[PDB]
Amino acid sequence: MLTMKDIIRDGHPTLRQKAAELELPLTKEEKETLIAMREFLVNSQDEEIAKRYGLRSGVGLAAPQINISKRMIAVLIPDDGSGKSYDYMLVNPKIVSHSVQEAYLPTGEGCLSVDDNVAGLVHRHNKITIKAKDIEGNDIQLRLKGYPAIVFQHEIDHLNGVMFYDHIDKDHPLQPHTDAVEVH
Ligand SMILES: [Zn+2]
Repeated sequence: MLTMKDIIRDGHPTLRQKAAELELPLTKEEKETLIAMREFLVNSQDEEIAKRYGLRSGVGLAAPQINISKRMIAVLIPDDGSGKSYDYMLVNPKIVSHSVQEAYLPTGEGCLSVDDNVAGLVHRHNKITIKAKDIEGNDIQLRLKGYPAIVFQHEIDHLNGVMFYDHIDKDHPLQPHTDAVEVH
């Protein structure tokens, strides 16, 4: 199983590189890796398991975070009471279209690759449409909004060597952009 010791931290060169496109079909190893990435999220969200292995809870993970420069991500967002949940392992995910209007989490964002918290709003697109392949090479096209849209953009950013704090304004980190959607 993957644990915190597999998660590389801010400063590691791989986090700033541009992950390489995956050739389909994925190799056996690449599939096992993607499955392990999702499994890590599962474990991180289980109170008992996370405690036992000292895992930091999270809803997204990108291959670069475990030092694998490949364009693969895993997103595991639990039911928000709305009945909506997101359990996706994506290969070569790409935002094909998006809203002009932005959105942001009121408390900012966090990342397992960044040990300490960083204050500041991270404005992203409120709505996005992503096209990707799934673990078996089949086609997936997602229409996301709000929180999940923010999570996927955060993960895709990892594939381009972009960290969440790159989006935080230095002078006015907590000042919301006019007309931006505060995601509750
Ligand atoms: Zn992250």
